[PDB]
Amino acid sequence: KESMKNRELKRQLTVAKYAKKRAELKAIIANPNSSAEERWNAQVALQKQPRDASASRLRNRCRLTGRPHGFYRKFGLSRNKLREAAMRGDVPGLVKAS
Amino acid sequence: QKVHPNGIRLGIVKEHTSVWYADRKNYADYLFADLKVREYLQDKLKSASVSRIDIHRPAQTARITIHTARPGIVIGKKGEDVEKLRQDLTKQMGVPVHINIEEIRKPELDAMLVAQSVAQQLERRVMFRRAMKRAVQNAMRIGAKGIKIQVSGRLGGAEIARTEWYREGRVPLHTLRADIDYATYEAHTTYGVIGVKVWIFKGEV
Amino acid sequence: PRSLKKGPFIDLHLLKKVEVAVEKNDRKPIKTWSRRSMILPHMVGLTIAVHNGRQHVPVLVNEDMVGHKLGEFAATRTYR
Amino acid sequence: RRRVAAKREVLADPKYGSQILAKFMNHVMESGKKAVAERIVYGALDKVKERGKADPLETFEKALDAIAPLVEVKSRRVGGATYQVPVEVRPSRRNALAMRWLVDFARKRGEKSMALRLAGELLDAAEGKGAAVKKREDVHRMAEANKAFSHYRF
Amino acid sequence: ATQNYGTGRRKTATARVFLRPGTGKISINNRGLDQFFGRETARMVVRQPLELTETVEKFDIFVTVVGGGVSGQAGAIRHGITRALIEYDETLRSSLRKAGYVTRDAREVERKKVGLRKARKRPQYS
Amino acid sequence: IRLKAFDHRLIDQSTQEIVETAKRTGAQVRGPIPLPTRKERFTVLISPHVNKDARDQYEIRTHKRVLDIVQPTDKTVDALMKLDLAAGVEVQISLG
RNA sequence: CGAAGAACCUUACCUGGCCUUGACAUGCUGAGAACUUUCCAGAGAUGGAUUGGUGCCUUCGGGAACUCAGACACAGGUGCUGCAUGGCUGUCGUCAGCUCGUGUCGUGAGAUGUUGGGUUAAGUCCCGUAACGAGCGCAACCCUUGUCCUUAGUUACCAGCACCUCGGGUGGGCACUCUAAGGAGACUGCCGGUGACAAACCGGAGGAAGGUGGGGAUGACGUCAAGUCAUCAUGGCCCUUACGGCCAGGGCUACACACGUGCUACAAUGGUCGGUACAAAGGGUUGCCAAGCCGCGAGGUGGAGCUAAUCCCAUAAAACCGAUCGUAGUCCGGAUCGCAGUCUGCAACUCGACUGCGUGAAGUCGGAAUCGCUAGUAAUCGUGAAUCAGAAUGUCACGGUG
Repeated sequence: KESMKNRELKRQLTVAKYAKKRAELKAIIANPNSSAEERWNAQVALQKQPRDASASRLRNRCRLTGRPHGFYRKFGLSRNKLREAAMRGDVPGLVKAS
Repeated sequence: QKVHPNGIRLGIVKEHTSVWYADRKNYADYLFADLKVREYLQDKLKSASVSRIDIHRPAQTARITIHTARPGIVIGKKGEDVEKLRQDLTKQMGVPVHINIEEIRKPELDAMLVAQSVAQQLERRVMFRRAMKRAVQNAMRIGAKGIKIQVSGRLGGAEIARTEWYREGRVPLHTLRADIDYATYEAHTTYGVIGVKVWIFKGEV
Repeated sequence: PRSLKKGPFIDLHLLKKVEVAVEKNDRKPIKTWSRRSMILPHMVGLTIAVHNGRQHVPVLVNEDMVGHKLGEFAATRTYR
Repeated sequence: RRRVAAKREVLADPKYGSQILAKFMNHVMESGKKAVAERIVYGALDKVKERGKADPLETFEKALDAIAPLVEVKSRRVGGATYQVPVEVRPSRRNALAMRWLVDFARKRGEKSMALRLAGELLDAAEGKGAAVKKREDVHRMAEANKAFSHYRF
Repeated sequence: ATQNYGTGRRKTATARVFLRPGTGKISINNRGLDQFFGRETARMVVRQPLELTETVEKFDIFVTVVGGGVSGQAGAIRHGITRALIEYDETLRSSLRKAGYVTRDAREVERKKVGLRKARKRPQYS
Repeated sequence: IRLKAFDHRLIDQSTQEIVETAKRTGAQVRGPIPLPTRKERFTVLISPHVNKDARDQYEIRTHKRVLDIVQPTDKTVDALMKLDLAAGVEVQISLG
């Protein structure tokens, strides 16, 4: 859809917006020398943030097409747009071989 | 069925349309630039026919060589389009952009330039064959040694998907030594979608 | 599961709708869509309306239900 | 069917100095376990030298030629009647028929200590009371009931 | 001098074999020959081109082999020493061309192809 | 000196553009040394709606190439870097 | 089988909560810079507070930038049509064919070339001949593996040389292995026989390789209105106070049954315990995560080294050696299940993976039937990658023994 790319655009904003406090709240919990009173109130600040901030909510879709399945991260393309753009000599250094 | 005649010869015949090295952390951040440049430029240069848009990346900026067979339409009154786009190619591609324009002398021997004219004729309600018997002999008075043109689609009919096929000369396709052009430009008539394929065969070796 | 470094789990809005709702005692069921949280010995004997998926079902909290979460007491699928 | 098949050769037995035993060793190997099967064939070779004072190659030389048959059937159907024809076994083929019959009856011997199963097989066939010798002679008896079909619709 | 360099490759192995006059000195990777190849018939297969050309007692042998498999390195030495023996002359050329020792075995492993599961095995249909 | 590009008809044709254009200026630069090559296979499915056993597999290469000076006394190649970079060659400097 | 990864997200479906020029496009009217608000209510959506911020170019008039509201055209659609179609793939089949120009025969649809003899993996060639030619195909051109030569020596290499603490550790060397560039080599070339002595065929020498050396990519004119409108593109048709948007939980992982592929097993060519030997190929500065270190164990600390022939992933397993095990539903097999743990993630209830401890099933080689494979092949043993916070008995890929 087009309305479905648009709702997973703003997830990428809200993850990259906060992005620093959640490093600190997970720095407090991960220490064995940390006190649980400093841990328990640190648990409060995680769950009162909106949940669309973790990377697990983020879903790497194809950038030109939007199809979820068949994505590679050494490119930005889908499974079936990568073929049509490679036969036209665009992708540099890419050939067939055996 | 008939694997694409560029993808088997990248190497012994032709080369890429874009050369630049990139690390594994920026490789997918230069592709998304260079793929929405070509969708941008062809939508602007719908006239003043364009065959090839090459992109080099020298040290840290850019270089682009747009090829037209009619450069005077694009360079009009000393770059009123050249500097106007060069302001606005940077807005999609944050590096400073060079724009260079060559000529495509003998415009009837490159497949993109030919197949754009076929969509023009077949949307003026010209006959499907009188347009194409004349678009091959004109491209055989000068130049090539073989031409195939396939015209498939609705072809005016009711429920008809026929394929016109006309050939002249010699066209090999299982010889990697040869030199073949290829282009698929489409056409939107008042009913149906017609796709056109072109296989201009220049000289071999 | 849920290793003992990070010991307990309970939801924040559930806690203020229980710990303050202890101070005025059990005269109402607690209607809550949450199912990810456990029950606790701060909550022995309450009445919770756990979301089935299309309705809420009542829960009689006992003393020997303490470790298991709310999900084991709401249904999902019928199979009559 | 253009005739293609050339010949590949395996002949290697350095610790004993033999040639028939190496080809016999390949009929014992399962899934490329050669070093496992090598010490079992020698493991059933020394028990014969433990049993008989003669060199146990000659026990193996005698045990082949009382399991190896002479003639056998060949169900060549005329296309409307199922016939069987007793045919002369080619001299190259008749080695591998005994060695393949020998191993398959060793596996159903049902003893303990696996090299003792193959040990008892090579002892019997120097006499004739082996199950491989009884399987040899029974197929010999099948040819003479089949002998009417030797040349005629054959 | 009299040092003779011999190489030989079989089943992705590679053996440096040096050959010089000595008295039965067979050493491989600073190990004895009986110690290196543990319990196999190929302990004698490395001697088979040597005892064919009746020079089993007349040379030092220094072998360094890398890569390959267990019994693939033993074949690399056997091909390797035959190239080192023919640096002398072609008197033993006909004694080894006829023996079938000089030709490198070209039989290498084959790649997995799509649709199939092994190099040639394919799944069952019905 | 180390060089990275995508095809051997550039990167092994730009070393002579450096070996000749540095040994001319007096300093000794030895012969270039090859390295192992990056090879990355990409097996992609080819049909839009499914038919699994029709596939197509590509490969992207990366050629490496290492130079070696002896006596550093020339800043000539430091100015002649925009010349020696042509289209897709990257040069990290290790002036030994 | 789309799916190269369903805890939510993905996700379309279900139950509600909730929007109406809209989550998004352009044009219009007003409003304020954008921003930051660190707060409560509420499952959240949202609603209302909310210290603050007051830019920016200025013909100093304002403009552009963003954000809020109003209204109109509209936006939007994973709704129907793959028999309205383009694009892209399967299939016969890597099968040896399929057609045209001119000419002649036939009232015409046709036919001849393209048939005959020999031969070939081959419509590949030779001899014949109302046909003479040409194209597509086959072959070769490309890649890889196997032999040698030249150019090249760090992070790779150790024959010669000393050095050593005995580790190429070090000086050193450019012999080598290796790496990768550029070349030669193989053409029925040569010998004999065979054929019309003409294609070719059977033997022979030499040679790393012998008769397209082995493998791979490359699939003709076409067929099945084969498949896909849910990858994308589009003709038409319908919805547009919802067939469109927003947010919680549930669901796709339900379950007498039947069919398809796949893994372990059913044991003594084995099972355990204790030693000990040899690989290729690949990933890693949003990462690998060592030494030391604490844990029955999965791990926890710890932080090096590292932008890669350097550092890490990373210990190959089968084989071998010694011991016990005596063929027993078992020192076989491991399903189920109780209990106890660690890791990721806001979150392991429905619904994750592994670890400990305990329990121990069916199974004693498996009907009628039925499929795969001609040589580094079947059979058997491991290793890696893609997708990926987490999660492979599948997919793709590399080697051992044979």
